[PDB]
Amino acid sequence: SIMSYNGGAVMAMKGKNCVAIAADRRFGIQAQMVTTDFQKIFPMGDRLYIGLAGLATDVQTVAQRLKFRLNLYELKEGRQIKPYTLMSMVANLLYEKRFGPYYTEPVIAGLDPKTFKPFICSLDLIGCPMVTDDFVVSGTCAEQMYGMCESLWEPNMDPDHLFETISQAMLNAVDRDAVSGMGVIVHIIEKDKITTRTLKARMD
Amino acid sequence: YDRGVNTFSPEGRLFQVEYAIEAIKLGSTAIGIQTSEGVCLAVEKRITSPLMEPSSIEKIVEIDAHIGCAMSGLIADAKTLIDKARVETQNHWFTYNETMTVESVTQAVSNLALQFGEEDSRPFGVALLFGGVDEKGPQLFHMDPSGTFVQCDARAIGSASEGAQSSLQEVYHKSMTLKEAIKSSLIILKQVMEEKLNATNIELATVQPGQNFHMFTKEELEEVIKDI
Amino acid sequence: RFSPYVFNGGTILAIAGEDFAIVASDTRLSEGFSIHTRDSPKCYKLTDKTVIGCSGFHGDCLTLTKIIEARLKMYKHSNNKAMTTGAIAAMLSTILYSRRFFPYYVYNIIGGLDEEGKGAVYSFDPVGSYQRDSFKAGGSASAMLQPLLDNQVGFKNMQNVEHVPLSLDRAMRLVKDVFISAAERDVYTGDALRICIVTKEGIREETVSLRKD
Amino acid sequence: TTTLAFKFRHGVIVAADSRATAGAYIASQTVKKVIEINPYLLGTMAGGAADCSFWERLLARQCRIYELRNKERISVAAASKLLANMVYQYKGMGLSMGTMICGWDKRGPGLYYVDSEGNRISGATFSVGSGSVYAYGVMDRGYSYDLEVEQAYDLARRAIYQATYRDAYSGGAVNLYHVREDGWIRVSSDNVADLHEKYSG
Amino acid sequence: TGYDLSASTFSPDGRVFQVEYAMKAVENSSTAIGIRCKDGVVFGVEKLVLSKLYEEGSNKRLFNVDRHVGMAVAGLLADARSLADIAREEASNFRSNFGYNIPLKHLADRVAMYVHAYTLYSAVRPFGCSFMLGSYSVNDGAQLYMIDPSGVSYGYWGCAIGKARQAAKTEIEKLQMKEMTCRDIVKEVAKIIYIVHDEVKDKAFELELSWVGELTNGRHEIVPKDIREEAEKYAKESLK
Amino acid sequence: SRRYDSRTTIFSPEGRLYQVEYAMEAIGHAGTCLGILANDGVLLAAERRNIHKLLDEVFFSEKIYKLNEDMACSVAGITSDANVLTNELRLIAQRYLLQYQEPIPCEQLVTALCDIKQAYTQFGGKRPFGVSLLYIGWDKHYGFQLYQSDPSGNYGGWKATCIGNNSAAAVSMLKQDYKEGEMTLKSALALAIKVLNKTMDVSKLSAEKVEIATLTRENGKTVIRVLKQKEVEQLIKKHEEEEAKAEREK
Amino acid sequence: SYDRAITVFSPDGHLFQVEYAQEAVKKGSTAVGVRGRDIVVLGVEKKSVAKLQDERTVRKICALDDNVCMAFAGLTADARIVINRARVECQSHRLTVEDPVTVEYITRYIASLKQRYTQSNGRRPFGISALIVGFDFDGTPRLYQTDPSGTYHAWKANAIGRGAKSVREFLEKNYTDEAIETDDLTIKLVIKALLEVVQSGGKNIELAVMRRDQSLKILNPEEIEKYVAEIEKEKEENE
Amino acid sequence: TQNPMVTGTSVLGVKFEGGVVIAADMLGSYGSLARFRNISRIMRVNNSTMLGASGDYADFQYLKQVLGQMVIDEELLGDGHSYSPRAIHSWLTRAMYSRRSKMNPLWNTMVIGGYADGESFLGYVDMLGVAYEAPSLATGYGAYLAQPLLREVLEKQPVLSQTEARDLVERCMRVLYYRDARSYNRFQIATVTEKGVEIEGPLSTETNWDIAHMI
Amino acid sequence: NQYDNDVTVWSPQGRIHQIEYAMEAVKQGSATVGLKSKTHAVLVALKRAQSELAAHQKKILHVDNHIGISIAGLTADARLLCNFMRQECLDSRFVFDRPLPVSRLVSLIGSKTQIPTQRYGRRPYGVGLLIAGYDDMGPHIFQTCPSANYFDCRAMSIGARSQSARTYLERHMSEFMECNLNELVKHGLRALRETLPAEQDLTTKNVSIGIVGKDLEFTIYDDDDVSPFLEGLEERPQ
Repeated sequence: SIMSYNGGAVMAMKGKNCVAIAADRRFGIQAQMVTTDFQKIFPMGDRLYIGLAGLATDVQTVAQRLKFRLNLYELKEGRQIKPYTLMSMVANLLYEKRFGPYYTEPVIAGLDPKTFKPFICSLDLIGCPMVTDDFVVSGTCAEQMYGMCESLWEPNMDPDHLFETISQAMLNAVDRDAVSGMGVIVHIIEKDKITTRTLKARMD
Repeated sequence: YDRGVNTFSPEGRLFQVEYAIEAIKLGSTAIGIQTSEGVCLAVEKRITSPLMEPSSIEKIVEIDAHIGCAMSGLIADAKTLIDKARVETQNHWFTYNETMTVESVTQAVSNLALQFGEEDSRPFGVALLFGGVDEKGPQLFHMDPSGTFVQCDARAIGSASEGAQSSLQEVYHKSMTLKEAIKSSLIILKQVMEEKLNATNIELATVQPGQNFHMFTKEELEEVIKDI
Repeated sequence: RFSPYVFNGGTILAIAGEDFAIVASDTRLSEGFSIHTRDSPKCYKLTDKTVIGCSGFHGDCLTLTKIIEARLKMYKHSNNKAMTTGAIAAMLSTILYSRRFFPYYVYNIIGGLDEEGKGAVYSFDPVGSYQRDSFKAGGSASAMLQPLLDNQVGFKNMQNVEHVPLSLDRAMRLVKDVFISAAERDVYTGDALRICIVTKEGIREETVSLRKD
Repeated sequence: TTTLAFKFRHGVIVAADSRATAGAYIASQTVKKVIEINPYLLGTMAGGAADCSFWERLLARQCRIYELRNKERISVAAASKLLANMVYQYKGMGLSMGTMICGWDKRGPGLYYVDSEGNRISGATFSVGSGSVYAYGVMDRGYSYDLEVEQAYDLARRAIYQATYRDAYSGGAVNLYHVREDGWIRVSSDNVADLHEKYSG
Repeated sequence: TGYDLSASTFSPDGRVFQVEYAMKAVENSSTAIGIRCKDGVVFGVEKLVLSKLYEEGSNKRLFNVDRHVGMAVAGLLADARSLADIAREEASNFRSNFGYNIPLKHLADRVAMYVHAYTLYSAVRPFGCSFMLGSYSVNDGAQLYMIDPSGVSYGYWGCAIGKARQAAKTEIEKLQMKEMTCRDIVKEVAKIIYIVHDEVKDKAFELELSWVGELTNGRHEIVPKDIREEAEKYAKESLK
Repeated sequence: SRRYDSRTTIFSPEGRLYQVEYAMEAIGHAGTCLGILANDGVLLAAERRNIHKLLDEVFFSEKIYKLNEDMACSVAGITSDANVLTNELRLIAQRYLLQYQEPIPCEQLVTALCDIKQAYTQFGGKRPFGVSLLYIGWDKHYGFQLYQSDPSGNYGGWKATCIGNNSAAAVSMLKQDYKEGEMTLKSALALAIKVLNKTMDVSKLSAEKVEIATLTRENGKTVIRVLKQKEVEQLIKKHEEEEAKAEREK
Repeated sequence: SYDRAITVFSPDGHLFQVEYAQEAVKKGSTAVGVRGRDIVVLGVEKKSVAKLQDERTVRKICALDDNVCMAFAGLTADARIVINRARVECQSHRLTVEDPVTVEYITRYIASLKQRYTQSNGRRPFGISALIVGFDFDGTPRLYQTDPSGTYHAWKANAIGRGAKSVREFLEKNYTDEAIETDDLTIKLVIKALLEVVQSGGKNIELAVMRRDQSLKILNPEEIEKYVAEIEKEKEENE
Repeated sequence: TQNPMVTGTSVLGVKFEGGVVIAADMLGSYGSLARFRNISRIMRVNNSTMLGASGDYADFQYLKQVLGQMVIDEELLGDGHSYSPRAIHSWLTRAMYSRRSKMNPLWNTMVIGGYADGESFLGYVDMLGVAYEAPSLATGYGAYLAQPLLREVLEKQPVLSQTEARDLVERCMRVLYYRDARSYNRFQIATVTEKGVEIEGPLSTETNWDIAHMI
Repeated sequence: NQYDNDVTVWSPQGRIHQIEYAMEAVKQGSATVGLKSKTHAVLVALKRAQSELAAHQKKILHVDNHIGISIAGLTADARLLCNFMRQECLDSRFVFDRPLPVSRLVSLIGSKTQIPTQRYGRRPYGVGLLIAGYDDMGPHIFQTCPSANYFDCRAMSIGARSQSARTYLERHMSEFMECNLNELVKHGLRALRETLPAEQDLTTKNVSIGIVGKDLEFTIYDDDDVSPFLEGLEERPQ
């Protein structure tokens, strides 16, 4: 499809007091890859990331537009942004192109700015939000990551088992997928610190 | 503000147009003469400094391959009028394969000689002499700020135009020749100027039907001056 | 659905002489497999030395004729003199390109005198080119008439045949013969013939009948 | 339809045919294809009559405006650039136009090639039309830079004769124009059958 | 003195002097009256020849706006022509939007709003016109309205516009207006116009009479006044 | 309609300008700001207008506006007249960053705001932005910078700036106490303490009547330090110890 | 827009505000410029530095192209707008026409913009007067000046700003063709003209040249010091 | 209008000595269903000219409205000048052409008949703007069916009387009732002379069916 | 006198003096005379010059195949209304394919000139139209004014010292109605030779005559078909 033009897969997973988001590394044309260091998870302030999947044009365009509106918001008001506010902003930004639609499925994962409460949600290509408690996925491959996360999720997870669970899920669901592969980047964040690890995925 | 742009007089015409007719008078003089052999034209540059390079000051511009010009007073508004007039004559060539005749040129100018409008911009402060060779032979044409366009046989404008018109009416007739009218013009020029006449004061512009190109004399004008 | 064009047909001829321009055209206006009328002359007298013919779609012919008449009056009422022939040709070319992207479905032939007083036939295309040629036949019966004019006017494809200048009454018998011979085989040609002749003394017209089918 | 142009030591040669058909039917035999823009420019007719004629007339208007504003004659590249910019504003709406621009420059010879697809490029040899490939073949046989004058005349005339001999959509009188440093000069207007008698043996 | 200049400003005592000056502009104009009968409305304008330069049949102030409505203007003529064009345009909109004849109340109210919109702002001046509007309908009868330069529009049986505004209605209101058909009212208006100002300040005048009602079957036109010639054979009997 | 027209953009009957000079005399009766010559960092000083006791002071910023990330600006003049200017300034810098994804090199920012002001100096016939305001910032091409906008549209790149009639003597103290070489921010803060000690009529320099913000380069961040009150208090105690050192000449 | 006539004529045939907006030019800083045969030279006076600040942003001489140079007087903001639009215009000329930009084209644009700007409805005229120096066609040196009216006017040397009559009076005794036309002597003679200024402090002199093939060269105030020293040496040789 | 909903059918008009007679029927069929069997398809314009039309009836109502307003305006000018029928023909041709140039055609087929100043007039206006004059007009299927009878008798006799014209129209309308599927046995005859414009009532036809008794 | 500045201001006596100033500006044009017979309408104007050598400023200009106008006052407004006049003529010549009746054209001229007489921001048009035309009912001689209150007459005369012309028209308006073209035109110049002071005589180059006829197309004349018109005269009664 048009979603399978450049591939892509974004997984986010909510833990106990922390939240984990991971994505793939591959960039390329329909059957021809180009690079393994294409960025799809962007920092939007502290202890809050966003992941973008789909057409790479809309990924970088919406990421720069969202960074534009985000900094305008964070400069009119000195505080940093709550995630529900960001979700509504992304919904408004996508819904402004109701009939000129972007080809993207944004995924927001972040913590509470006051407490340590985690947050996950995902949107469609027109601005349909969806808040859950376990995990949200996006990209070309869906049923793979749904089967893995509905297989592997536990409600109360220390960050180590969270990391290993999202690691095994991403590795197996990417290895079953064809057009999306070539490495995995994982962001596991919490109140105290921010960890970014890259996995030894199959380069096939 | 003592009756701006949009008011008549109790007895007469509009104020601003009358003030434009007054505004022409500070400009430098120019004399064009229609002759059946062809149109000749002359002007004074009024050069102030030796740094003031003579050939950069324009008075005769080139409208068409057979249409000359002369301006007065204000320079840049005249240049704007010249530019758009050139565009409209070129539009005539576009839609007609031919030459917009000189009366139609000046009608195309004086359709907006007075289209001055700030609401619904000011009137222009230049009197223009147009010379050209249409199918009816040579033409010499004189317009004004008010758009009151008329045909003149040998018109003098601007500064000291009273004695210029009088002493021109003394010498002019219908059966003039070319070089006689040229020297008869530059006599009047060195009667109305203040300095000695030399190579850098004046410039001539003559157009003939068989010599439509090159509406200019370049440093044979020195030889023309030394013949008096 | 609604189609914006329809083929009305027609046949217009022009011959450039030494000092004359003959323009003739049938006056049959038809549509499909019917006859609307037997009197609709394609010729129009613009000035004392200019006759225009317009074939093809009829409504565009009427609109174009009236617009050309308006612009003729604009040039006359602006510049105290009538247009030339080539100026009218250039203006018509500008018009036909000014509706390039919604074209007139109209063939056009302008005959007339130049400023030297000689004949000049300016052909056209539906989109707006023109050229000064000696003879043209426009419309449905173009191909039925062009090679015979190549044989007689141009003296082409012949051997030891000298070039005589085309006189008047010889051109008249030529026009009558070519319209009878073309009206024998065409379906869009007949029922009358309106022959317009432009001389140095005015415009002549002439009505010659044909076969009634 | 077959035109060509090539520049060499002594200026530019421009030749063309004069046949302009309509589908399978030939309209005329004497269509003057090389449109005389200026006393120093020559434009051609390459695909479509009205588009080439109109846009070259508009370019001639614009060039005359440029000269009357600057008192200095336009270059060749500037004219090709203005033509490409004016043609580009109706892309996709169905303009067919493949003309050539020839003229003399401050640099000397100038030869550009402007399409309705906008492929404004410089070069030394060009040929446009349906039977242009025939002209490419026999021209790139006979091409050099150090040719003489009558040699170049024979090259262009033989080329257009071979092109009209093979192609069906080409014919009529062979015009032949020659661009010099001062101005262009029409050489001759030669018919096909005269060339067949002369060059058949 | 300081506040009569603009049409937007108010006064220290609270009125717009522009509207007053426009109202007394019409005071110097020609005398124009009107009166209705029980099956029609009759107009009449005292119209004057300049000296000897007119043609007796130019520039008639009795206009004719709709098929059953016409004006009886007095004042500045070109302003009345423009306002008449606006009235023709409004009757055009009503006929085009609803398919039947304009009721005279709505027409007069739209025209009054148009006059009021030209009285409000400072870019424009108030109108220098004051006109009459008559009508007839089979389900409505006769309606006679009246519009000042300000825009106050309501209805009358009779009115007068000109110099002798009081001096006509002194003896207009003593007419038994209900019980008469308009064919009597023709010579009635003739005698009213002929009474005022025979020769005193000017030299000569000339009569026009407009005419709408049931007798015209709903049409509005000038009378054939030469037919039945009802002024002069009674005007010469009205001087004694 | 044409008897309600003010002058607005029309020259004087003696060869000068009207709204520009009157805007400058609108500037002169306002709060006093300044910045200092410092290499590794740059600072701002500001005076509290309306020091009445029943305010809130909950805004953290009354003269500073942290505009992009590595730039702030002081201000002097009509307040919301400048707040509109701060909105447009931030919006211009943010659309620049939208266009290039690289921060704005601050001088084309200054020319952008100056041409916004100039567009109401020539046409438009409206009240000109009668506000002068400062600039601090950092780039990749010159480092730490200072700029001064004016209502005319002229900007000077200064190293020690000037606000109105309350600050002409301040600039005289800046020239008679010119510094070069010492980039130590504490020396510059002591200098600014001395300047506002002389120039302001605040007796013995109450810290509630002042405001100081700095801008340092930290590892890759260029943080803007809108500092708290206690360090101001001990800076004033340091400066009054330096007054005791000044009267060690007795 | 504003429908009013900022341009009204006088009762005796003048423009009240254009000749008078020349006065704002007349009360600005001074700047001269000459052309040599291969090297062109100009510079402004009165930097008026308060000896303890920066001045690299107040530079009154900039460039639009690699061939052309600017100067102005009067107030600086109108110069900033005209320079911004002039950069845009020279680059837009580079877009279609593939030449290096002729000086005459950009001066016609500036003068045309200035006159249609003064003509329009309610826009204050630009109180500047520019100097436009360049050498394009076969390296032929040209320098043009402007006016608030918008009259481009080609000279060979120039003097504007405060007291330009005095400067031109020095230029009177400087209008000899020889004057030996060396690069150092012509530049130092221009320096001597700027030395003939109302104050001539010696350190406020700022000059920039172009040798018709290179780019702009900003000088160093020690070469100018030796120029002033040898000017004083030639003045002593007069005695 | 791209798709005509409610169409009329053929209109017949023919000149005679000092007058033009026009007759069209009174049927408003939608598709094949004769839904509106009492409608008027001829407008009697003011005193000289006269209009009859085909195609979409709603567009005819629209042009009735517009033409009525224009005629009312000129009659309220009071100058004594009216529209010639040829002027109405010109305006209507320009109106239809400007409709179809914007790709929004009026689906009609109109006949203008008038007698003014000694001369008769009978004009035609198509949807596409094709417009001409003729001594006898026939629209829709009438140009296929009743046109050769008109062209037969006018060739057989160049001048006519009022009675012969009316009788010929009656016969042609009878024939159109015989073999048009979109036809109806109710028609009205409208006639102009110098005496004014007259609309006759809803006449009918007299038919024959004696060929049905054969096998 | 401070209310007498703009178009918007009504006077405290109700007479808008800007209209009077435009009228007096019309009164400073050249003399012109228009008059009709039953079958032919003739308008004759007078030319003037700035000096001897220059040509004479023309007044009678062409409009349409049966319409021609005279003029007095300003020339910019003259050519402006001329362009509007030709445009409105060829509009109906396009649409209705008929020549225009004269009354609706002059009503459109009045409705055009209404707008510059009511809003703020335009002056009244200094204009001196004498309009001759042919509808179905014969010749028409209309005149305009800057107040747009157009008149119909049988013989008018506007411009400088045109009142003696009006006295002549009074004492010959009975004689006008019967005659053919030639003595009609010489009555017109037997008005124009009284629009001049008595110590000089009307020559060729300063007069212009335009005839429109019921079968005759509108045609302007200058000196050469006017040399026939200038003979057939006697001297003034000295």
